[PDB]
Amino acid sequence: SVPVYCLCRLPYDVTRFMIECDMCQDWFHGSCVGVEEEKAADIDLYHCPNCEVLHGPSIMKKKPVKTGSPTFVRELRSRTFDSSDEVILKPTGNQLTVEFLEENSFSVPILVLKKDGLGMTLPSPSFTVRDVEHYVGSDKEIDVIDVTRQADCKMKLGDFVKYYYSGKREKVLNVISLEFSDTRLSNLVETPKIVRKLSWVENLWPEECVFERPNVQKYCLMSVRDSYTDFHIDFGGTSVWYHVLKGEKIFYLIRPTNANLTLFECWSSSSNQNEMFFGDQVDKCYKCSVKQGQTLFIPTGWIHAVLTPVDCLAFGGNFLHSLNIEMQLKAYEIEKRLSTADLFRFPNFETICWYVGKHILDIFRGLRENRRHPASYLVHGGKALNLAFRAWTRKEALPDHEDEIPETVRTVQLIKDLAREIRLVEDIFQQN
Amino acid sequence: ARTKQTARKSTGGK
Ligand SMILES: O=C(O)CNC(=O)C(=O)O
Ligand SMILES: [Fe+2]
Ligand code: NI
Ligand SMILES: [Zn+2]
Ligand SMILES: [Zn+2]
Repeated sequence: SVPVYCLCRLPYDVTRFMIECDMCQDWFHGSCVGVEEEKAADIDLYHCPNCEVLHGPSIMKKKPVKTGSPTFVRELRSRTFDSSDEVILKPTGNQLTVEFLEENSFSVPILVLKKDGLGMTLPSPSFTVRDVEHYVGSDKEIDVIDVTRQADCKMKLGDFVKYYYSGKREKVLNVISLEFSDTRLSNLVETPKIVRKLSWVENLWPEECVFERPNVQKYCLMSVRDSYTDFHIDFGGTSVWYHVLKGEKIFYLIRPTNANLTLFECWSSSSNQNEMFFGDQVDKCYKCSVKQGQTLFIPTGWIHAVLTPVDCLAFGGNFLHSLNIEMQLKAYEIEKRLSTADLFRFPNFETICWYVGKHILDIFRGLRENRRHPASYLVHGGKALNLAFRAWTRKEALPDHEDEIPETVRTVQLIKDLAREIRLVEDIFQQN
Repeated sequence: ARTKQTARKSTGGK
């Protein structure tokens, strides 16, 4: 059951520019309806050829800088931001423990200056993109971002490498989607210990289970000078570990307050999106520099953009965890409302949530049996998760969700037992 | 105009 769009009735293709018709609510390829990317901006409310004859032409708007343009990057480099030093935590590798994260529910970015203590396995700083080719494969196809166009393209890793070491770059290309978990490069990399300890998939995804294991923990980032990735929330509301092996990366971090999340969603569905810097709309946009050998950890829901000031090679990944389950679910709902294609969503997000629910149940019961109670964040998360469980299993909604429910899970019993456990803890928390 | 953003980190999805 694959959805199709446009006049051509084809399944989604992330390499082609698409716009939505307000009347239809269907999406159309720019080339299929004669709308070039450069002129799309002038359109506020687009009317497709059909809707046009039946309900009038498109609504036009009304110089503006285009996000990702060389002019945009220069202006960004000169913008004044808030100092991330006033909010980001700087534990040492050995101080970054689960207990440390629990103190504040891993609610703010964390920057670790030296890998020592991070339990991270990586090749030496002398590793080159050319070495990535040798380990990944010259003929492998990868998603590459044409920064000037803020569009995704597909090419052979080998082709990208040629462009990289090329004595000329007429285009600003950036590779940020190369997940190498199933290549030999995977043998030379181990994600930070803290990531593997918190990761839902790492700890709760069973062997086989009829669903393919989500692999989003090992990505290789190869970005040329001036590459720019616009503001976003990583898929599934995952947290991010980011290690700069060579070069430097600049992050623009915005806290996921209810106001900023609303502002973000409005911005993500605007007709102006590519003509406005989202950073100008929030009260605080923190600029964080991550240099060679340093590792940045981005919390759940944090909105961020990324500038590459110099050629850079980096490793990073995404992971879901239990410190802010409600925020992960919020990110998930935002993706749905924005009609996000699956390749930009956490794979089998709901399935892993069910396994987590079962696990959280055992923890609650386990803690109660050992005369102990769970941390408050777990209760809040367990509750928001149980609410989602109920929403996904309601008579009228079940058809769109049953498919992701593991066979080894009794939804009714899980939901009831979790509600019981949570409620108990809430009573005890009320004593004090 | 309302356009789908593609300059993001992909997961392969489906
Ligand atoms: O490296 C880039 O240009 C963008 N990267 C990210 O947003 C990330 O890893 O979460
Ligand atoms: Fe990101
Ligand atoms: Ni995970
Ligand atoms: Zn088409
Ligand atoms: Zn239409």
